[PDB]
Amino acid sequence: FNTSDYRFECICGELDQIDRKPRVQCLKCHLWQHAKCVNYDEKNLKIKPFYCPHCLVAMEPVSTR
Ligand SMILES: [Zn+2]
Ligand SMILES: [Zn+2]
Repeated sequence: FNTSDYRFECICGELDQIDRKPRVQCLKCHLWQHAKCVNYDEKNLKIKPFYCPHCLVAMEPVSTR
C-alpha cells in the first residue's frame, strides 16, 4: 500500500554535497536537494529555514473546488 514512497534526492540527479554544490535538507519532507537548485545559498543555510520548491507550492492554495 503506497502512502509515501521514500525516494529523496536533488531534482538534477548529480550529487548532494556542499563541497561541490551546496545542499538544503528539506526538513518538511526529509528531501535532500541543492541550495543552488532551489534558488537558495549555503551562507544563510547556517541561519534561515530551507525547503525544496514543491513544499513552497504545497503550502500555497490549489486551483480547485
Ligand atoms: Zn541539484
Ligand atoms: Zn520538501
